[PDB]
Amino acid sequence: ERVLMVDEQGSFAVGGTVLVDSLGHTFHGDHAYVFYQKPVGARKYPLVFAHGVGQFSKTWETTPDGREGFQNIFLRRRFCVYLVDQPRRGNAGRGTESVTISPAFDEEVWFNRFRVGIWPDYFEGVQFKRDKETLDQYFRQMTPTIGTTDFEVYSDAYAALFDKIGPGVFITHSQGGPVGWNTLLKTRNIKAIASYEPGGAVPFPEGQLPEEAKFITLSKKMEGIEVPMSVFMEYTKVPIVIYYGDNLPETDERPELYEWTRRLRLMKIWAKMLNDQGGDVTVIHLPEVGLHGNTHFPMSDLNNIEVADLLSEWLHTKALD
Amino acid sequence: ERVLMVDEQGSFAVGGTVLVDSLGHTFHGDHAYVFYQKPVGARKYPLVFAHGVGQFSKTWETTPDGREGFQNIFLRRRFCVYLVDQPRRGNAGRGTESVTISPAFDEEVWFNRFRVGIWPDYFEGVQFKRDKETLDQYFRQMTPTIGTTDFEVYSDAYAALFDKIGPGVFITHSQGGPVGWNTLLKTRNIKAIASYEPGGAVPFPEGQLPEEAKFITLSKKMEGIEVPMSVFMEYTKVPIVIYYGDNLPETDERPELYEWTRRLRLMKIWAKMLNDQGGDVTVIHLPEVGLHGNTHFPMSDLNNIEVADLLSEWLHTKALD
Ligand SMILES: [Cl-]
Ligand SMILES: [Cl-]
Ligand SMILES: [Cl-]
Ligand SMILES: [Cl-]
Ligand SMILES: [Cl-]
Ligand SMILES: [Cl-]
Repeated sequence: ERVLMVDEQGSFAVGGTVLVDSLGHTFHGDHAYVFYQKPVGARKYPLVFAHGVGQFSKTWETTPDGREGFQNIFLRRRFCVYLVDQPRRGNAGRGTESVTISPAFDEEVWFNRFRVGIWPDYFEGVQFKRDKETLDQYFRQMTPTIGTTDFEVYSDAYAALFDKIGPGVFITHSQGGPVGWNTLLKTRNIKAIASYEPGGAVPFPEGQLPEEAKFITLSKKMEGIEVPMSVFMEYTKVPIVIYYGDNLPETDERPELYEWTRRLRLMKIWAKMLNDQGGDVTVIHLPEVGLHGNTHFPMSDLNNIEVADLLSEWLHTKALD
Repeated sequence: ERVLMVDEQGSFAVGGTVLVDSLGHTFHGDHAYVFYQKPVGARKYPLVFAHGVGQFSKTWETTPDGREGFQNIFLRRRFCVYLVDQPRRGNAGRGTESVTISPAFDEEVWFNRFRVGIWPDYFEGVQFKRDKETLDQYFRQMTPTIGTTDFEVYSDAYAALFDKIGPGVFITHSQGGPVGWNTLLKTRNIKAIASYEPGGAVPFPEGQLPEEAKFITLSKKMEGIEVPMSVFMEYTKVPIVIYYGDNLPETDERPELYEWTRRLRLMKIWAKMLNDQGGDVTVIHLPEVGLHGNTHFPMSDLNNIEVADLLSEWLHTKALD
């Protein structure tokens, strides 16, 4: 019986490039696609949401079991909400590269990687509905990259978006993490960043890469990267919060899950190093603040309203609401 | 200053299949993606919108020049609106086939095909904004098919959607036309079909294919198809309206545009044949009812509100509002 009072809504492509062939003909690609809604009585700073690998805006929309996601929850709380499909993903599938896409039979691997459970079993107490239809939805919210992964291309489009809409808050997920870290260096208009379970390319000062950053992922990439000191200092300039969920394993028997344990450890080190240089980085491991059973997608888990309340609280204390 | 009062909104995947490999592992693909909004005080029958080739739900969203589209207009008029990305398109990019995608330098050809003008010139009086940013948006609302064109796969997902949401009205565009014609044969829940500039696979009774249907398109497909008489009779059972815009050329010097002239002619023949068998098919050529300058996308043209009023009127006379 509640009602979302939408003052404005719409969609647009943002950013991208233009290829030009030998005849002067154009190809417009590599933009992001954005759908936005502005509530009546909107707060000063919009929220911009960025998904991770294999996913799209649906990350933040209806949950796989049919409940409201952050798109609806934050609109109801009077934030302008911008949902994005990054370059080469979903509705932004018009990339600039030639590419071959083939189905991969790794759905059961993703179940584990997302810490829903160890397939075929769900984790005890997991904040995820256990029926077949929910899982059907969960696998069908994946969509392929129509090209190669390129954080420069991705972050360029998000910078173009922040430049367009003005100062806002960037809410990211997983590989959205390093998209976020890159985008910060490209726009004045990011006021703050909240990231859910970031992974990849954590920036440390050259010569100060912590031992805990030197592990190489399953994706064959080193987790931490070295950046010049003046670039590292840019991450001290806005408030940052990072959230990790539950069922982080204690041993490395299954790297698909243990990588998340390593990431929690690493982000705490990263936060400490930035805070020692005057930053404002908070890392929250959800069970330690009373929320148990979260997966890699806390924004769509069964307790996602409680997850949203934590975010609203932080936004409030940073005067971003 | 107007406000859309949204009682419910959300998104889901619908339809699709499941591949199963030799090890019993799954691949869920070929679903459509749907975003829906239900207004306060919604009318009895939802509107379901289906795009054509190379496009996605954006067909019906914000126009390329930044004005409201049918998504907003019909929600404001108190219809539940379901916007769809059909299987293998956009957010529904998780298809079941291996495919190679490469950029094609045919943007200037599409400009002509859509009857905005003869590139580089706009048609005199065309209902399309003539600035660069508008055209940028127009090209970036294209997205590739992640697989092959298959009307069975497409129409199966739309049938699954109509089965899910109950009796509704199907609003289609271009190749959405034959998707519509196919979907009708697969669900009880289509109350009516409105189609903007349909093209392809127009069904006629076996042995009664009109001469005007026998032309082979640039896509190397015959425009009319032969179906059994009992199947042809299915198109008599719901009201159907078909709209064509302006700048239909009189001669065949440019097949990219003349195909639309042939289609207008053909749909009038099709309507006559169905109406003679008890159907209710109306074909409207927009200039002949006082709307001039429409392109192949009348729903997003400068006079799209007037285009919407025509549709609201028809819906009203068929008791579908
Ligand atoms: Cl991942
Ligand atoms: Cl359950
Ligand atoms: Cl594993
Ligand atoms: Cl076409
Ligand atoms: Cl103009
Ligand atoms: Cl031409």
